[PDB]
Amino acid sequence: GLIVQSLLRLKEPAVLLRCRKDDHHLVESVLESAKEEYAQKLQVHPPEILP
Amino acid sequence: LEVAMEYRTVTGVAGPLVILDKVKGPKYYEIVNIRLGDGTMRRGQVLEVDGEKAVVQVFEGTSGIDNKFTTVQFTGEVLKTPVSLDMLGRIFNGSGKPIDNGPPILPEAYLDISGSSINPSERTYPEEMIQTGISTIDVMNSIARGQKIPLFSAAGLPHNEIAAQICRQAGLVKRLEKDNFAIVFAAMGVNMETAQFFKRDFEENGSMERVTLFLNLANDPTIERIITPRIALTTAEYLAYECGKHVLVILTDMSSYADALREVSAAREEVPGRRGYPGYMYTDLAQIYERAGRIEGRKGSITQIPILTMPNDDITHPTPDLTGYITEGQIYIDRQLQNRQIYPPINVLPSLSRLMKSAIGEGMTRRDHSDVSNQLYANYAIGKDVQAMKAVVGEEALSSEDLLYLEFLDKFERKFVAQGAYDSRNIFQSLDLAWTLLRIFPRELLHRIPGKTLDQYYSR
Amino acid sequence: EFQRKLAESSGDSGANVKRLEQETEVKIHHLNAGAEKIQYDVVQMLLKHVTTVK
Amino acid sequence: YGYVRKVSGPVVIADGMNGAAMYELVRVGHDNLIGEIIRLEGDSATIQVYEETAGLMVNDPVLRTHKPLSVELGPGILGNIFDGIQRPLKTIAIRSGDVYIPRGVSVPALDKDTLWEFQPKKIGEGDLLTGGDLYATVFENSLMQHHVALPPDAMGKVTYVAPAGQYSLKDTVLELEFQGVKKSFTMLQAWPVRTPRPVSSKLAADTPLLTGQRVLDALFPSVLGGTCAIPGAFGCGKTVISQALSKYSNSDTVVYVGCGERGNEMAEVLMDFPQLTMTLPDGREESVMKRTTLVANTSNMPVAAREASIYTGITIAEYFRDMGYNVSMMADSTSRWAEALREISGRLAEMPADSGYPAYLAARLASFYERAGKVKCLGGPERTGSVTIVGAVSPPGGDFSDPVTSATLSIVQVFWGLDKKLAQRKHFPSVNWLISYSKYSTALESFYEQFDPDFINIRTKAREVLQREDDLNEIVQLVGKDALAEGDKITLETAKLLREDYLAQNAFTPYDKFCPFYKSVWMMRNIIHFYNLANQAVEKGAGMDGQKITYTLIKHRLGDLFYRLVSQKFEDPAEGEPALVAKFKKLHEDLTAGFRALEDETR
Repeated sequence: GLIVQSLLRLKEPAVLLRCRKDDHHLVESVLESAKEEYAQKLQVHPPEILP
Repeated sequence: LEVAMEYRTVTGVAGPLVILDKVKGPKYYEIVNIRLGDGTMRRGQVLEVDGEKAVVQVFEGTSGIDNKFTTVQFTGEVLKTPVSLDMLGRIFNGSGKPIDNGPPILPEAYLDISGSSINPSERTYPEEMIQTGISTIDVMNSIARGQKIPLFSAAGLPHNEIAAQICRQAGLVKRLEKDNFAIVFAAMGVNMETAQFFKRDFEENGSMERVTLFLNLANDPTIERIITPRIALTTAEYLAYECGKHVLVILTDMSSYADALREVSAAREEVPGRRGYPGYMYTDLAQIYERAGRIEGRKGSITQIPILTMPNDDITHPTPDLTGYITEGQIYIDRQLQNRQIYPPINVLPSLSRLMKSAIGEGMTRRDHSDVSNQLYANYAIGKDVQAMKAVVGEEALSSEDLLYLEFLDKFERKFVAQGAYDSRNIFQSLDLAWTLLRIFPRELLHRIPGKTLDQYYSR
Repeated sequence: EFQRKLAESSGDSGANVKRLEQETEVKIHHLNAGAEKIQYDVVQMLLKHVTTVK
Repeated sequence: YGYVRKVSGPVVIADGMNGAAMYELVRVGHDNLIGEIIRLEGDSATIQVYEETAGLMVNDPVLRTHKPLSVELGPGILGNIFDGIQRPLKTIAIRSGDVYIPRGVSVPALDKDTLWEFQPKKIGEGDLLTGGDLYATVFENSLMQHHVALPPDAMGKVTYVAPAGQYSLKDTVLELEFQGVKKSFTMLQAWPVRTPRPVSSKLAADTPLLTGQRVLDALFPSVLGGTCAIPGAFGCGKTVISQALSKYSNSDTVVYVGCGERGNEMAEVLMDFPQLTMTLPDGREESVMKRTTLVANTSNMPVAAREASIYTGITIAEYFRDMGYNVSMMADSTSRWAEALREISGRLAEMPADSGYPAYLAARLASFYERAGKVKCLGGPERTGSVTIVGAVSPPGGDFSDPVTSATLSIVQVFWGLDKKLAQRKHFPSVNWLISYSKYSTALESFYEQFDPDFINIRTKAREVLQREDDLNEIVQLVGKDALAEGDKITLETAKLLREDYLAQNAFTPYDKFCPFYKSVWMMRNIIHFYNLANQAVEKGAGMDGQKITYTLIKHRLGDLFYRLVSQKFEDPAEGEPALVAKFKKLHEDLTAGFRALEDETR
């Protein structure tokens, strides 16, 4: 939810991403699932975020 | 549920303004926080916003700002203020940071400063009366609940000392006629010595429970001086209408507030208004004053007593003339009386209150109050004329009545005008003193005094 | 007479100090009792913490 | 690092800054003219030259010093002459034999090589120390004990303290340990010219300045560590009042920071600093150069230096107040300083608010004038100093509604308004007793009470007499003196007596050079007592006589007392306070005998 919200608010083609070193793997699992959610949320081409 | 976006696109630093480059949908007066590269935290207010570019005026100056290493966090809140009942008895900085070595206030509610104006239908005429303590104002130009009276003064006149005296000696007349009273004291651009004077006066006041003291120093940022009247009037509005308390607001040296408005207008790069001061000063001072009134719905009311310094020792200056046009009273501080060393330098002859009749009544104040006010005013004018006559003719040609007027003026200046800085007189006591002054005239001589009222009191 | 009045005033000041201490103790007791509501206020915050969605 | 893009007088644009700090000092060109940033626009920056700018070139290198403007604080600043850029002028003239000041000269503010003795204050190893702790003292000269102190942003444990000895400035003497780091220290410390030195607490002033001039000391008193305002007129004031502060003031040190002024006057006064010693110490004659420091920037100096010099002076004053010494800052500037602000605003293309003055003039003046007060210092032991500010404004001839004047009178508590008419009247003190005012009156109540309780009432009576004279001057000009009564006659006599004996102080004579408070209070008491006795005499008016007849009689019968009231000025203060007090008490007793025998004779 947090990623999706941040992507919606920031609303730019390419971004970076910083998170805690631990849980990065499940962050990776969240990643792309969110990107798809963002692309579906508004009629835009899915962003480059490959963070 | 919304989190701030910390921009780091500082592009261009000019004077007291810092400009951001790419800000996604800024608000106009969204308050904004700036972290220096060294880590110092300085606040600021967002000014005019263009398309994705926002210009920011910051407090505490612009020193230390770097284009690459300064980050700008956008709060997105338009300068809310915490206000609550317990705010009383504490001293606050220009922005509102508690300087009384006390805990930060726990907010009853967050309020927008520059609150929306009262529906004029809800306004009611001024009523009742309030004891300024100083007998001259209490009698000559009285002030009733709901009446906005400024106090014109000049640099070097003890305007601030008189304001502190009013703060100490303020109280409802209705107590004598038979705790809802409150004072929001906002001081704008006061000097360090006067700041210490106010702080000590509050420390040994003995009336802290009913007084809150907004304080904005000269060293404080100019925008803080601008916002100090706003937060002061907001707190007063809460404590008066939302809390049902009569409220007396004192604003000191609003010339500083006008100067700060001039500064911010120049910062906008807008053309200066007529006579140097900004054109919008009329609207600004109207918004500052018009918040004073009596609401029909709420028992509480607001009285506004700005202490406006008159530049060049005259009211011809744009700000004194403008505030006189807006407001409905003019009490004056005579330079000669201070030069003649009368601690209240009140200029009784220039002093006037438009709603004097409403303040004076039978239920509130005594019936003879207005009569003795008029009689003393006329007799004082006659005494000044007779003093001129004594000067020009050598005082031998004067009749007995002329000597009576002369001695009346002398006793008036000796006793009624001069008041102890800590001496407090109830309005009944002030009327008694004026009557004691009046006994020296014969009964027939008091032409202004109505019949059956003269014999009521002249008997003594 | 002034010395008698001053002794009375000192006694009154001491009694006022004691009454203020008692009132402060009562207020502290009320604040401590407020911890019961504070415990639920914490989870209320946590609820409004996670209301962030989408 | 960076290169110039645009040169227009003091304004010099330098593209290629990218990351640069607001007000960071940057050196420009081969000559390395030191300048500060005033306006960022992106990669570009705006730099005031602080020097002559003719002869720059596009693509000339610009280097960042990364540090804001700072003045080297340490032993050896007293009795030295500095430009606004903190340059020892005498050192420049000696090292380079040329009489001129070379363009872009880089000389340290204080000579590192010069030796100075040391004296630690029983400091022990391992002791915790804090900023502003007076750990040691140094005698820069006789009657001047420079107590070196820890920097405000410095604290730790004393691993090493130097033994007392002769040390150069570059030498380290104190080592501190804190948070597992070791910080060495030399005597010289750097402090930004803005951002006033930290203060533990600000205190309400208690003691007057007690200047040599009579009107300044009695009618318009000024407390220690308090603001002042003079219109900076010539002939007196900036020459007279300044001399009184320089040698006759009770302040331990004077920081004279004149800027934007006549060059010849400062040439003369600099020629006067080594001379004009004052024997303030009981056993030694304190040469004023020991207790003064001149920040001199003449009119030919660059415009930015006019802004910088004031802050350098106030920084030096704050430094001295940190040690507890009471120091006075006289500033002949703030008249031309507003002009400098106007110039820099005009070049920067800012929109002026009133009469061409940039709006923040008021804010900057408020900051500078509020940088002074009686302050309890930091660290141990507990000590207290003060800084007194005396800043000039536009000459009295012009309107007092000028924006600089209006801004000053808003914050300043004491205005010693000089009168052009008085100056033309050759009345040397030239202080107007109507426009001038001292808001500090209420504070000095305890001081006056403990000194002389009757002084307050006699001062009020003198003020009332002066006000009455000024008021009825118009009447007597119009109507004429014929209608004047006996009370008016004695009032005018007392007013003339004040204007001649009291408010007038030549200061070019030993009896008038300095007027101690004890002599001033006695003269005022005598004048007021004579006025009271005349009032009582004319009020009695009995025995088929009196009133104006009594006034004429006492004018002729008691003419000797009236004449020697004038000579009371000529009584030499050097004869000693007990003798002068005895003489004045005898004069008062004789005055009481007067109007008493005249009372007995009943006219």
